[PDB]
Amino acid sequence: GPSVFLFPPKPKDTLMISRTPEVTCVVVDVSHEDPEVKFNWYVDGVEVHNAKTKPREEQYNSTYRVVSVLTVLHQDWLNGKEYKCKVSNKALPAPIEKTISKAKGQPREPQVYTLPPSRDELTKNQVSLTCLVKGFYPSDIAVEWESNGQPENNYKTTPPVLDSDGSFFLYSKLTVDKSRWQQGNVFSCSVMHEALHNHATQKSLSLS
Amino acid sequence: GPSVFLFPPKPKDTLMISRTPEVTCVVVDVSHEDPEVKFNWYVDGVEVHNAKTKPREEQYNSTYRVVSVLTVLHQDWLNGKEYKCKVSNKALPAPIEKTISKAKGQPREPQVYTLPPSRDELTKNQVSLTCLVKGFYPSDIAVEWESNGQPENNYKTTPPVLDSDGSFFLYSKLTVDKSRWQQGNVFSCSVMHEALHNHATQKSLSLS
Ligand SMILES: *[C@@H]1O[C@H](CO[C@@H]2O[C@@H](C)[C@@H](O)[C@@H](O)[C@@H]2O)[C@@H](O[C@@H]2O[C@H](CO)[C@@H](O[C@@H]3O[C@H](CO[C@H]4O[C@H](CO)[C@@H](O)[C@H](O)[C@@H]4O[C@@H]4O[C@H](CO)[C@@H](O)[C@H](O)[C@H]4NC(C)=O)[C@@H](O)[C@H](O[C@H]4O[C@H](CO)[C@@H](O)[C@H](O)[C@@H]4O[C@@H]4O[C@H](CO)[C@@H](O)[C@H](O)[C@H]4NC(C)=O)[C@@H]3O)[C@H](O)[C@H]2NC(C)=O)[C@H](O)[C@H]1NC(C)=O
Repeated sequence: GPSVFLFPPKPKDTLMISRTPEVTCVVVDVSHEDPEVKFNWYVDGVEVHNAKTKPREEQYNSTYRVVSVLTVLHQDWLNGKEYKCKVSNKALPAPIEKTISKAKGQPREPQVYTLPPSRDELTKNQVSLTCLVKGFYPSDIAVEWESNGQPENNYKTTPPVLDSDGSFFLYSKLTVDKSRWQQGNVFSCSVMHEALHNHATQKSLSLS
Repeated sequence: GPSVFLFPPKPKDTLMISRTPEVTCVVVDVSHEDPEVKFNWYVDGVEVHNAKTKPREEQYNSTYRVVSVLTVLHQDWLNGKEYKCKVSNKALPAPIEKTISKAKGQPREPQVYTLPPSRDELTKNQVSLTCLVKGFYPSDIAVEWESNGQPENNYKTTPPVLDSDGSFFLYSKLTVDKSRWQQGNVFSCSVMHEALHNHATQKSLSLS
């Protein structure tokens, strides 16, 4: 028995005109007893034909994996068009279909509050910079830390949590040496989201 | 063929003498034809017999569901013992075993810092109080907010996120009326983890 998993593009990919957002249809456990598969693709039902079926990853525990990949228009995903993936096989007397779309609902723009380190943390050598990103919908989003135009590396980001009103929040924690913070370096939480003007915003953080 | 599931106790259960931790073994998709199942329980390979086995329950999908519950000792779970669940049937060629234990790995004491709201958030009629809880292992943990010994409610907490240095961090966000914050009310983030003294700590957050 074989299985399908339909996969949404990256946030950053659909929000940046430079990039190529992609729907990743995934079939796992295609045995050697019937290794040939097929893919049909649909956009509001309309059959499309710009779909690269990239072969054919092998696997450790004696399984396989055949993945199709459809490129998509940024404003066709953002408008919310449903992307259907008709999979076909001889090991399946009926086609398995799997459909996805962007989270329906009114897009709510993020509020972004950066947060200084705790007085209690200045004891240590490194120090935490906190980024509150709250009130957004859908949950698709991108955060990055930077300083003086370059990225920061030691940052980590929580997944987005369903908040009480029905929007989302998440936090980001950039870790930097107490020395860079006290020296007066300025840092930025950078947020990419669909309901932001120009799909992005940036908040500053600096010990004045 | 039937499936077996093995669920650990809640974190709070294994940190509080006041609570009773337990391991629960659920078995779904038990046939109507070959319906009798049998639990044998092992703790570090030693059979135990204090396991309680609730009566079979016919599901609205024509399959049966039996549950076995084993009461474990607090230190036993904390000392990282393996609990094995051996489920038996004739419909099975061999029994099904499932085994579970605490996250092996040297435990780490959570650092807990509370951060006030951004100044930019005082325009809203509610405000956001933040609890950073970082550098804890294992990732089993519990985070309550409260004020004047009474619970709070309107809070949401992130999942624990794997930080760069192998430990975990999370954020808990308590949302209060701006008036309550500004009036000088003091709030508390209480935290439960195995690596804390008395398995507990609280941090205060007030305006002054
Ligand atoms: C016939 O019916 C029964 C029951 O259906 C119910 O009753 C009938 C009458 C109808 O009314 C239905 O509407 C109603 O739903 C069906 O039984 C189901 O069978 C499936 C598997 O086929 C089980 O899936 C597993 O679910 C667990 C989580 O289950 C807990 O949370 C559920 C909500 O998500 C909740 O509904 C469950 O009751 C259960 O509740 C927990 O209870 C314990 C003890 O009682 C308690 O300690 C907890 O507090 C409580 N938890 C919660 C959240 O309330 C899920 O975790 C499993 O996922 C693992 O396995 C998946 C694939 O099997 C995998 O994809 C997942 O990622 C995950 O994989 C694991 O991942 C972990 C960590 O990520 C890792 O450590 C493991 O290695 C890895 N394990 C493996 C092997 O994968 C899993 O999805 C349902 O629980 C079960 N429902 C019930 C109520 O029993 C039955 O299928 C029906 N038959 C048919 C064919 O129709």
